[PDB]
Amino acid sequence: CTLSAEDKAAVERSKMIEKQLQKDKQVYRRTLRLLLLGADNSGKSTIVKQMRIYTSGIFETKFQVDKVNFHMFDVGAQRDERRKWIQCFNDVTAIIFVVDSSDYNRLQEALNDFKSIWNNRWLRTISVILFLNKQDLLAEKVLAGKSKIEDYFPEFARYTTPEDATPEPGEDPRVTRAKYFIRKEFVDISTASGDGRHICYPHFTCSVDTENARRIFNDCKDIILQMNLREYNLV
Amino acid sequence: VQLVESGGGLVQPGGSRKLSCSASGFAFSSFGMHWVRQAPEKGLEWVAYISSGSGTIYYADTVKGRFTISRDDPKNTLFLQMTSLRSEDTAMYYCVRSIYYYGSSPFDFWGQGTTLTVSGSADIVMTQATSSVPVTPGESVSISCRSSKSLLHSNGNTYLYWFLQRPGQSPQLLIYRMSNLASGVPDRFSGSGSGTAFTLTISRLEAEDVGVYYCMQHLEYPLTFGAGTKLEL
Amino acid sequence: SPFPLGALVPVTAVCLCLFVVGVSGNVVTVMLIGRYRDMRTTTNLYLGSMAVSDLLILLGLPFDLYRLWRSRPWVFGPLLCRLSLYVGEGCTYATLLHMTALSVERYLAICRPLRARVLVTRRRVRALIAVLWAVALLSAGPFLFLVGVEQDPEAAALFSRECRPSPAQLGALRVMLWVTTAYFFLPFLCLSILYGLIGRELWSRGHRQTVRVLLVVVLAFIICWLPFHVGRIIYINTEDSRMMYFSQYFNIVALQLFYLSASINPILYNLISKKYRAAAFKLLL
Amino acid sequence: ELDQLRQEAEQLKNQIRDARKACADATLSQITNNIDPVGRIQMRTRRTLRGHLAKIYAMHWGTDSRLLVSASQDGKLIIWDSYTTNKVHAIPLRSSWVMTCAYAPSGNYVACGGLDNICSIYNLKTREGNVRVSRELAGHTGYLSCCRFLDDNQIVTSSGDTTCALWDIETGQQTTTFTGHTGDVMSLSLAPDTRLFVSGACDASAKLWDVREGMCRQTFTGHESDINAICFFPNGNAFATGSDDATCRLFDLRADQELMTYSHDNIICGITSVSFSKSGRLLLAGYDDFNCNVWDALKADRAGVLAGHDNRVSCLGVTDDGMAVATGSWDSFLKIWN
Amino acid sequence: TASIAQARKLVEQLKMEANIDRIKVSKAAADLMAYCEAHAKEDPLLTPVPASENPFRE
Ligand SMILES: CC[C@H]1OC(=O)[C@H](C)[C@@H](O[C@H]2C[C@@](C)(OC)[C@@H](O)[C@H](C)O2)[C@H](C)[C@@H](O[C@@H]2O[C@H](C)C[C@H](N(C)C)[C@H]2O)[C@](C)(O)C[C@@H](C)CN(C)[C@H](C)[C@@H](O)[C@]1(C)O
Ligand SMILES: CC(C)CCC[C@@H](C)[C@H]1CC[C@H]2[C@@H]3CC=C4C[C@@H](O)CC[C@]4(C)[C@H]3CC[C@]12C
Ligand SMILES: CC(C)CCC[C@@H](C)[C@H]1CC[C@H]2[C@@H]3CC=C4C[C@@H](O)CC[C@]4(C)[C@H]3CC[C@]12C
Repeated sequence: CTLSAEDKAAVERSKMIEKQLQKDKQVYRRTLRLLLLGADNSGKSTIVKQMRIYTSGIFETKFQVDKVNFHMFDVGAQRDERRKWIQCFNDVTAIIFVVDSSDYNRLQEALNDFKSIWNNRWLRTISVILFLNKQDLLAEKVLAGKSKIEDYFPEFARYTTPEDATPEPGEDPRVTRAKYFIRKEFVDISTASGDGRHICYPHFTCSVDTENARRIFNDCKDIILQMNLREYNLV
Repeated sequence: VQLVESGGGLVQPGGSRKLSCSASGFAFSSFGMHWVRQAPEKGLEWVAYISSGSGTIYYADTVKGRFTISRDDPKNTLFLQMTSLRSEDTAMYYCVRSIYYYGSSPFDFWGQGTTLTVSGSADIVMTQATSSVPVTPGESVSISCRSSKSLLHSNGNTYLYWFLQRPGQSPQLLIYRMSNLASGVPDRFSGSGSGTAFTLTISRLEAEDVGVYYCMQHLEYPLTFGAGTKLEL
Repeated sequence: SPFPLGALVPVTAVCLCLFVVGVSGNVVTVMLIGRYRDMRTTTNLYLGSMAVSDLLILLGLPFDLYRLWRSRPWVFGPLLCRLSLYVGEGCTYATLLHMTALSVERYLAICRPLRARVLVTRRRVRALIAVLWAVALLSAGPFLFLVGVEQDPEAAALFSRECRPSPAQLGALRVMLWVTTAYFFLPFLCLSILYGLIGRELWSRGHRQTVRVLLVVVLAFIICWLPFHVGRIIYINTEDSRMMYFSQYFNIVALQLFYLSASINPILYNLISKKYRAAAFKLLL
Repeated sequence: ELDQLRQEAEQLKNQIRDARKACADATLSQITNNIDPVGRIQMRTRRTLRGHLAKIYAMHWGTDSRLLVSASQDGKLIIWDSYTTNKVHAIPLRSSWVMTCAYAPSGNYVACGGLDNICSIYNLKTREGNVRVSRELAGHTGYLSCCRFLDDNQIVTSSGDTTCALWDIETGQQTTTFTGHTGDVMSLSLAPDTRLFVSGACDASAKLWDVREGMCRQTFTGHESDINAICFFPNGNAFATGSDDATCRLFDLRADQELMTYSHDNIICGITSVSFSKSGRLLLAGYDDFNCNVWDALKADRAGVLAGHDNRVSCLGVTDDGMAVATGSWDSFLKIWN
Repeated sequence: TASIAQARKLVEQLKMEANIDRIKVSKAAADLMAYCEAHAKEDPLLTPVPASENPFRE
């Protein structure tokens, strides 16, 4: 009414920009965001290289499984301190934490890092997918019987293999025991103080495995299913 | 930024010819397009306007309905389909580009112009009484114009545009809203006004200033121009 | 009324208790939705809409109790009657349609793959809530004129008569009540299948409890809405005064069950979610 | 030698502390006790700016009080006309994660930074009419937390590597480097004259820097937690600081010590942004409780609360004319209050 | 070595921090109060302005 010609033209330009914003909104809500965290020794680079064969900061990696688009964001150049820039990474579907199962010397620091991620104020809601990489190295070390887990971890002497766990075919009992104890070490921390708003999905992976993307897809499916079960008054 | 136009030749009354306008060097989609006719030994008149995205299209009263405007963004070109040609339509048609946003400079770039040789209401009336104003280089010059209706709006902007067409050259924008100098315009040029009468002052005259100066209003889309005052050397 | 007082007073007691429970639950739900913005999610919008619908229904209970106690005085005004047997029926249809919408929403949320998951917008929710409440207030429109007439209007005539369809309209009243049978089988087929399909997906900690809740909800829906539509039809065929007495009995039972429906719907759909329980505890504290 | 250096540093710290304690002859609370109460400063949401898809993270007013530039994690810089709420420009960003935005005083450029470690300067006055990435300044080994325009050519940035850099935009090199902070430099504020500025970092410290000399003239360690926001008093002789301690603090450059602490028992969260009114008597602070607080600078009394936000208030900014204030929250809404 | 070099940087920066003129806190407070009083009228937030003057909401 009161608006003049140029004001109406500017309003039309604003409507066009809003239409573009809605177009981008469709894709943004369609895309699934993941935060790839892992130690330097952890084989995060190997997984990143595997994905895309189907002073820069954030390194993205886009892949597709069953027509679902997954952006995976890796933080390389950010300073060692993590308390501040984790804030920008909330609202992510999943935090893919990659841990080196071969090296038991640095597994305590890995547990502390996982605990810091788990008990963060800003990441309490988000779920974490734990990939224990280098299972082959774990088996080689365990069956070479030269590096003993008991040396680094005391309680390993008392721990017994859970009968509930299903051993894999063609796997020695020692490898099964070691891997499942390393899993339980993280699961004990995850279960305690979680309160049910976020869940962990440990998985045993190897260097050049091809099932990583489908494992991630299944974990994301489970996470979204739980999120819906809460947001739709089903729980 | 260059807008080159083609598709204008000898036509007879009642014919239908299409003018094409090809842009290069700027986002054609974002900008809106205008068609401006200069009849031989006459002033400027506005033909048609298409907004960015084709969400708003307007035509002049004289060619209301008869002429059509359509844009093909993928090819970065604009068209103008003529119907029921008349002897009054003979003129040089130019393409102007206008992006409309706060702090924009509409009617910024003008096209060279295609010649065409064939064979009002509640519209602000712009008057430039002085047909010729002879002046010498180095002296200051003044051009005065007026409007039947006040060009000021509640928003607070005076919708007056000062353009200059040089001998054998396309028109250019000097002032876009009564006070602001367009990109690439010497600081000599300056504009002032109150809402009913407006003045354009050139501090010192040079050899690239000579030409016909036109004033246009933009309060209502039936955009109107003035006879234009010719500055002589 | 054609009831022993020893059997009428008890129904009044149970009806008043159900009134209190349902009204309290639904005002609590509406207040929780309004007070906190975090509670205004897609599902909770439908929940609050059907809480408004429920409450508009339970507000019709006092008049039902009056008609139970008052055989045919009906001292209140005629258009009061008509709006009363119209807003009630519109709210009932709105509640059923909103339940169907909830079942569809849950099936789309849980069963559909991540590839084809719906981009839920507050526009479509705020659109279907206001379209479904129209398919209800327009599908209850026939009752607005068909019935609500004091068939019969002298001190003896002061008693007059009560609302009921004079024989003429009854021709099209029956015609309308049979169309309403749709409102039973459209939700029933959905809730039975969709949730059941969801039941499979979740049955392929808390998943078993969710399946139990879904099963309880569908069974309650059955035992609460089949009776209503069973007795509406038993009523449109009654020609024997004796079996018309039986019809009166069948429908005093159906009405108390339908007000149960109203009171248990908030519990079933809201009290089971952790968000609603947390909101209730926060409101109390 | 090293032990001698440490002992000398301790002695110098003791000397500075003694000087600061000596300078404190009177307290502002006592001095301004007779000053009239500010009253109940109540504000209303005049306009709500919508269109962003994710959490708004940065904002900045231009020289004129009609244009805002807001940044969202979805990867967009949107320029809004406050008077009419119109999206003048919608600039996509190569890096989705954006944590800082700037508007040049002349208005010819807009800056954008974040975890990408690159400050992107975009030109809005292009002849082609489409916003372009005029410059992409790299070199910082940490995320950019703030960036402000001194002029069209010089831009100051603060990175997560515990440093700040003065960039000549045309040449795209670090003309001057400011180092000495122990933590990420979250907050930056330029003085009105642009000769001096203040940087607040995560080590519970703020530092006064001179652009030309390139030294941290003064250090302030009043807060007990990380400093997430810093703003300059309008006069240029003091600055307000908001930290994770949940308390705002006033530090005057001339006396070289704190001059007031603003804290309430009802607040336990951190402070996201801090700004001053034109006179400097109304300290506006954004909080993680989805609420914003207007304190009285000279008397430390809560004058008002702006509670019209659904998520963390992440950005706060007062106009040059001071007529309105703008708040950006993680709820994806940029709201104007007055 | 590098440790002693960083230490000698810290000492010199503290030294530059300690050789600076310091005014009395009372003078700073008086200056701040005078600045606020002088420009108190200017601020629309502290001093509500008429509706016409403010751009938003008439
Ligand atoms: C001959 C007059 C009779 O009055 C009627 O005919 C009413 C218009 C009748 O209504 C008629 C007409 C109609 C269309 O309902 C409005 C029909 O569905 C029912 C069966 O009968 C009422 C409103 C029915 O109560 C309505 O029952 C609907 C099934 C649901 C509705 N809801 C809003 C809760 C509820 O108010 C009810 C089930 O009869 C109520 C029941 C508890 C009490 N009755 C036993 C009394 C004594 C009546 O028999 C009556 C006063 O003697
Ligand atoms: C397509 C995505 C966005 C999901 C939304 C589906 C909506 C639009 C559709 C699916 C099936 C539809 C229902 C199908 C049948 C009926 C009965 C009739 O009385 C109209 C309402 C109602 C109850 C419809 C409401 C709208 C509905 C729920
Ligand atoms: C005939 C009479 C008694 C029926 C009156 C029913 C009233 C209460 C109904 C009809 C339309 C309804 C609205 C329709 C849609 C919505 C959108 C939703 O996001 C909030 C509830 C809201 C705003 C409803 C509120 C209740 C409402 C106003």
